[PDB]
Amino acid sequence: QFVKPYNDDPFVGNLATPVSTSSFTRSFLSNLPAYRSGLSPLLRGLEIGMTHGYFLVGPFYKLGPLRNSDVALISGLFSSIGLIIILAACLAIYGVVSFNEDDNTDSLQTSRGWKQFTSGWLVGSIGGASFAYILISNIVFLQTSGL
Amino acid sequence: SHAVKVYDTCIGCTQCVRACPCDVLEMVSWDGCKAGQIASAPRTEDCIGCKRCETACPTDFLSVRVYLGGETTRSMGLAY
Amino acid sequence: VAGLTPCKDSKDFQRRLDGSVKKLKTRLAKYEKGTPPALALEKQIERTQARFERYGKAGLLCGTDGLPHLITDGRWSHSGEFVIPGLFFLYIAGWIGWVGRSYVLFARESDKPTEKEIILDVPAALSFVSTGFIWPVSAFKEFTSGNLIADESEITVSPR
Amino acid sequence: FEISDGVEFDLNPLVLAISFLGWSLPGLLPSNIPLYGGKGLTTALFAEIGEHLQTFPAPPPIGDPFWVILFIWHSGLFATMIFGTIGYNGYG
Amino acid sequence: TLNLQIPSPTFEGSTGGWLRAAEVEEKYAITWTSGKEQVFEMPTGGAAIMRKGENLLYLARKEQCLALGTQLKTGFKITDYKIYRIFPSGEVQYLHPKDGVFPEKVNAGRIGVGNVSHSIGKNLNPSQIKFTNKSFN
Amino acid sequence: KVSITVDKDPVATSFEKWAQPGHFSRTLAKGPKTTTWIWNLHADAHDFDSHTSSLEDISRKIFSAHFGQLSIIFLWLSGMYFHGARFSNYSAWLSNPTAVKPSAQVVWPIVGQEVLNGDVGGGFQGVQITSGFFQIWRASGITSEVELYWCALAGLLMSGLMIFAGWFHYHKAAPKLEWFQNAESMLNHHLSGLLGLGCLSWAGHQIHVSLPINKLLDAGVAPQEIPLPHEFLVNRDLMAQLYPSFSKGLVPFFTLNWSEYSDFLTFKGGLNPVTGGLWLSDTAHHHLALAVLFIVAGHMYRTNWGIGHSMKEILEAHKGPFTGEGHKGLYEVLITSWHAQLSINLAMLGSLSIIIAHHMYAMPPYPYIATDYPTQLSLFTHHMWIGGFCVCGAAAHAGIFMVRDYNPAQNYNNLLDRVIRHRDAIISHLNWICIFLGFHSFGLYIHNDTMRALGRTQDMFSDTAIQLKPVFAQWVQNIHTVAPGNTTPNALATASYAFGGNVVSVGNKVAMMPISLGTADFMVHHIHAFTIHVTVLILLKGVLFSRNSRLIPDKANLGFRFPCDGPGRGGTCQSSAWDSVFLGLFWMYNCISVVIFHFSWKMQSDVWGTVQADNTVTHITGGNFAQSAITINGWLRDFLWAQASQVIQSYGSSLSAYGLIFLGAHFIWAFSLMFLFSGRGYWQELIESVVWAHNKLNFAPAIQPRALSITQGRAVGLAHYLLGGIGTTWAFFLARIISVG
Amino acid sequence: MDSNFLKYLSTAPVLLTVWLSFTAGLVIEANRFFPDMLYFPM
Ligand code: CLA
Ligand code: CLA
Ligand code: CLA
Ligand SMILES: CC1=CCCC(C)(C)[C@H]1/C=C/C(C)=C/C=C/C(C)=C/C=C/C=C(C)/C=C/C=C(C)/C=C/C1=C(C)CCCC1(C)C
Ligand SMILES: CC1=C(C/C=C(\C)CCC[C@H](C)CCC[C@H](C)CCCC(C)C)C(=O)c2ccccc2C1=O
Ligand code: SF4
Repeated sequence: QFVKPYNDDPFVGNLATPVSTSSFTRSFLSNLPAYRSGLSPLLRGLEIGMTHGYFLVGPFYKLGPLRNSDVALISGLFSSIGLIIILAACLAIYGVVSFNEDDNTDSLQTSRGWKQFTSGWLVGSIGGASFAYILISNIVFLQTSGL
Repeated sequence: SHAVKVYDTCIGCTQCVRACPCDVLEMVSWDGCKAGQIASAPRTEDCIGCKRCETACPTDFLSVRVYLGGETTRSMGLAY
Repeated sequence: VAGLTPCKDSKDFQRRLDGSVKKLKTRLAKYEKGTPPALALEKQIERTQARFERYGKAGLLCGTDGLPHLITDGRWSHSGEFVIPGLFFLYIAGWIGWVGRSYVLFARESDKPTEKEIILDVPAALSFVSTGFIWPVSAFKEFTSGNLIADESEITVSPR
Repeated sequence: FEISDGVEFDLNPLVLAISFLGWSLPGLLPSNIPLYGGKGLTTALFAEIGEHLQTFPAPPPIGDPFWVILFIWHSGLFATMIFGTIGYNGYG
Repeated sequence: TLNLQIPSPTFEGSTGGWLRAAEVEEKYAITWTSGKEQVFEMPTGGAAIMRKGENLLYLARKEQCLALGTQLKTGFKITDYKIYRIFPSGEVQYLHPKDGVFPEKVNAGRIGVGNVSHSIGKNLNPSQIKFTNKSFN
Repeated sequence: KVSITVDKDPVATSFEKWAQPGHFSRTLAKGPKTTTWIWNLHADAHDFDSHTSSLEDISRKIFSAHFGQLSIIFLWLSGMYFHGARFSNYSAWLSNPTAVKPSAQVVWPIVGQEVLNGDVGGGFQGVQITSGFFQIWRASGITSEVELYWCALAGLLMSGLMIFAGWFHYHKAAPKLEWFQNAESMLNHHLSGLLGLGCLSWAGHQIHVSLPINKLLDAGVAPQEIPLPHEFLVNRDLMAQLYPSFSKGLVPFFTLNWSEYSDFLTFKGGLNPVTGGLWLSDTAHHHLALAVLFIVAGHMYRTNWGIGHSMKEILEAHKGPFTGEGHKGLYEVLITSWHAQLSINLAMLGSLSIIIAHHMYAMPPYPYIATDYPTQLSLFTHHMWIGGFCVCGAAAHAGIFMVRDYNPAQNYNNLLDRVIRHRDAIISHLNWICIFLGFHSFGLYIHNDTMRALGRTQDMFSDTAIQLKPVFAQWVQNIHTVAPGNTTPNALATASYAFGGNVVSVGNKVAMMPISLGTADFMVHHIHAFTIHVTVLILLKGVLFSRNSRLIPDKANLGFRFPCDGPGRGGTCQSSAWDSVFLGLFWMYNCISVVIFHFSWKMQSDVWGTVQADNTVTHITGGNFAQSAITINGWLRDFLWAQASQVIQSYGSSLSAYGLIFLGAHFIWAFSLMFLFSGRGYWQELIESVVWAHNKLNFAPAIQPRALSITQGRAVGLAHYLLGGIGTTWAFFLARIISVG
Repeated sequence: MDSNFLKYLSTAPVLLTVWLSFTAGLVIEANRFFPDMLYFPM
């Protein structure tokens, strides 16, 4: 009753299940930046990087080698920036290797689309890491986790 | 792809053709054996290399041999 | 004497004997006299003493560690250490091999050799077992009559 | 609301309310055991919530009856919620 | 030729079906006529119900198609199964009963491919075919 | 209708087929053209499903094989009882259980092996035993070698009865398939009769024999002075002295005035202070309650009189929107396939063995078993191993059912079909969780090792550093500690003192004390989870992909146990459900080895020990576990290197046998790698050369020598691997614990 | 005795077990009556 063939195609390697094809799942996925409609590949990358650097700052800040030091937050931000640069390099090499120069009009599956996406991701990631750094440095709650 | 070859020791038993999970081997006409038929490998690009043909062969060393060569999607049996 | 000292006059050997006997006596001190444990430990002590005395009188050579060493070079003064035991082995092993080969041929010339090999014909097997006592002359007779070694052209071989 | 590709699901919150009441009202059954105090499961849970809200930032200590009461009450509540959804959607 | 309007054996769906490689490279199909509605085993996993009449099925591998065909031939007594290969261009090809008759029985018209005029013992040595274009046959 | 129907004289008892090996199989009856026939004979000896297509014949064979197994087990028990009666120091152990080491085996003085007859105690020297039979007998109330002789006689008589029953029910009166396919009747009778009446009879025995005898023994009365069980049975006054409620009679029972029996039927909990084991008065009530429960449970199913259930109806009624047809067809599957039943029963039996190991150490049930540390360790590890093997066998027979007895026509859109149809999701998710657990459980140990080796000891995952506290387990322990009087009001003590409480000490030695969980315990528990999950991954992946996969669409045709499908498709080695069982057995060995090592170290470091006059307990290793068990170096040094001293310095002692077995098990484990790392072609070519050597002397076997099949080589490698590893651990554990306990 | 039972006794594993048990007994009794013989006495 609840589990059915995917797209009414019994022979595709997929099943239509509540987790996979429910109304909430479809709405959530279609509203995420990777799928939302209208966003340029640059804006998708901007939102995703903003979201990702923000949470990247935390683990380094609270569990890095210099976590019991005065410079724990700055060290965490600088490690976040390093990891962001590494991942931006990963994105760039993936884009140059996977997508050939044919122009499909910035669909995020093109050379230009992926270049814009990785540029936006780098910018947004660095910005989000900086924003998290500012908030942690200025708010005691975030420095103590509520202690 | 893999190179499948047949030799004159073939007796036309056809078990090599019947054992192939793909359709790589077929029986053709011949005069060198009592059965009057010999195995042939026209669709060698579909061969996977399982050597089931080799297993289903009754002649002292095989009349059919599979030499594993370059690998492709079909040879590797990759459904993805 | 070759490079070592006789074991009958070695302080190390005597010390090892004393240590073994003292261990056994310490184990015995905690058991009532005449009880099975006491009798067993006393018999162990007697066996240890007899073994050490016999090793001493055997002419065995003992090193600094206090343990007998074997001179397996061919010296006739130490034949009993490796050569005569080795001769006894070779005798028994050739017996076994000769009778096994004879039974293999016997089963080869049967109606069902495989059946004769999994379910044996123990009368014939015992016959061959008995035959095995003159295997050296029998084996040499087979060799000279040419029934032992097969020709190079009659043995299967892989291609080069 | 579609629970799957094309299957609709009501998702009635009155089922949730009914299951909550069905588990909680029996939970009022008092017991004089130290864990409950003298009260029932639901009342003990409310009392613990208030007591540990009065001391807000310090979690109920390990060994406090709060954790056991919470676990038992929520196990029963979830069981009743599953059963009530089953009844409303299959036997409804 | 292949008719893409043949119904399918009312399968309930599985995760063993074809994937993006089927849409990108190659997608095989098998068509067969059934005298009644039986239950058969999908080569990908699970049970399916074949229809009374013509049934068309899509798979990712020729081996899967031929395994299904062998199941039909042996388990059931269906031997009119035809196998095709479809490219994204839509260029359906015909493969299994290539000459309308199964390869296990000789048929006039076939040309021997890959046949050698000696036993395996007559193959040349790699030393003899080294730095040359000769073949070990 | 549930009724009895048998065939009379179906098979004639004759030795004709004893001389025809392979008679059961058509391919083997022909004869041994090669040595592979010899191995096939044994590999297919008990595969009754491949000998014939007759379910009736298979069921009859299984019934008679079960009778033979029961006869063998009864012979085993009679042997143990007879050895206890004749070659044991049981009387001395009864006189002073805390001073003399139990022993029931004696070796002959042939080549100096008499050293193995160590000074166990009580004027007796033999081989110390770690099976707990002495404690079993003490709990049962045995106080003489005469009673043990009678026990051995009863065991021998039952073995004879069982063998006769097997022969009779194969050759004289063989029940039919209709008789066999009575699931309702077979469960009613098992539950009520077998289990319920067994625990009822054991409760009666405990109430009339074990309880007073053990009461006097704990009071200190001599075993010779204690009266006899029939004296207790017939002298209600004598029993009314020890348990004053027997003067009341059975009127309280039949009037439901059950409180009158509180003296000998009590919910007390804890451990007997004198013996260190569970209260036998608690065990009697436990078994009586179990008898009531089982006899009630055995009245659930319909046999002949309308009242009852039908499992077919229950299963077919249980279905939901996520499962389509639900449990439809499972009743037919389980009453038509022995392999499905074997898989279920093996899985449950193995899990039961594991549960039994856990519960039998935290709540020592027998008198003077808790302070017999060798017995506790040996029993725990033994039952853990049996459980692991049973689970792997359950996987194997699930695969065998899937390949052989699975029919898609009868399984359409039911639970089995739906599992097969989404097997990819299950295996992918289990793969991800296995990788995640492996990382976050073993990379923690690697991190700790690296930090300790770099001197950053403050960056480790330790109680003195970043902490991983099992707060949930500690919370459960607190609950169980406080339950007596609060959530179990009528229980005087906690179920186990491991959860918390006071130390139980017998003979100035800890019987059971609280077990504290910290960071090391958190890590080792998550490693247990990792290993279990990986084992499940291997076994379940094999079972689900037994019939077909994207790689081999026709695998059921190849079978349940085939070597490969050739070097094609990139290589299809070990693709069958048999090879899945093979790898999963390797991983079960890994899992159980880690579990038993955890038990050994934790119990020697934080539970077991000697209690001083100060009331303080010094443990065997002394808290090594908390700060050493957090690094692989800590395990290598403080557990393996440290505790292997007892076994490697055992030469010249009564544990010299343990040292020799240590070395031999190492040898066998290494010898397995020859089969595991190698292939058949090399050995067949070597055999070709050896056969040339034999032919040069005009002789060679008519049964052509052949290298082991690929599957047989894998099986030999696995068997030797498991034997060597388990034997190494066996010698190590027994030597260490017998030296320090 | 039944000829089939005798053939079953003649089967390879039974004969191997009996023969090797006999050989083990021979060696064991030799070591029991003449123990600790590390050498041929000369
Ligand atoms: C108690 C001590 C002891 C024990 C337990 C063993 C055990 C063994 N020995 Mg023996 N051996 C011993 C003492 C011992 N040996 C001594 C003291 C010597 C020195 C003489 C030898 C010399 C010896 C040899 C030379 C050989 C063995 C072999 C063996 C193994 C196989 C035997 C066999 O299959 O027989 C059953 C018999 C047969 C299968 C028939 C064929 C093989 C025998 C040995 C032929 C005998 C006659 C032949 C003409 C001798 C020519 C020897 C020359 C080429 C050097 C077996 C593990 C064999 C081995 O390891 O093979 C790989 C082997 O060839 N042993
Ligand atoms: C071949 C495997 C094997 C071997 C060699 C042993 C060996 C041993 N077991 Mg056993 N055991 C095994 C498998 C095995 N077990 C399995 C698979 C289980 C799980 C069912 C058990 C459960 C078990 C228990 C619970 C106990 C032993 C004990 C023992 C030791 C004493 C032997 C004895 O006579 O106990 C006699 C056994 C008893 C007096 C206790 C019986 C109580 C159980 C609960 C009865 C269950 C019976 C029932 C019909 C089984 C089916 C249940 C199912 C339908 C759910 C000995 C080391 C005893 C021990 O450790 O003593 C110190 C012990 O108490 N074992
Ligand atoms: C209730 C228990 C039970 C039962 C009734 C069966 C029944 C069966 N199993 Mg088994 N199985 C079990 C438990 C059980 N299994 C367990 C626990 C496992 C996990 C290891 C397996 C794993 C398993 C597999 C993987 C397979 C079977 C197969 C079979 C079938 C044929 C077995 C055969 O011919 O053996 C005959 C007996 C032997 C071959 C002897 C094997 C013993 C080895 C060599 C080790 C013995 C060592 C011993 C303990 C001594 C060590 C000490 C040393 C010093 C000597 C049969 C239906 C086979 C099947 O169905 O194939 C189609 C099959 O492939 N089983
Ligand atoms: C799934 C689930 C279950 C239980 C409940 C629960 C809530 C936990 C839920 C999970 C929730 C989760 C995982 C939430 C995670 C939220 C995250 C990661 C939020 C991230 C927010 C990011 C933010 C603001 C970033 C702000 C960045 C800014 C301005 C950057 C500004 C800048 C940029 C981009 C470039 C130039 C410089 C400048 C101007 C500074
Ligand atoms: C060593 C080895 C061999 C050669 C080993 C063979 C042929 C075993 C033959 C051993 C004899 C016949 C057994 C009898 C002697 C033993 C000492 C007794 C113990 C065995 C019984 C208990 C069964 C293989 O054939 C092989 C095949 C496939 C993978 C790995 C291997 C492999 O590793
Ligand atoms: S099997 Fe070998 S012989 Fe028989 S047909 Fe195929 S090739 Fe010719």
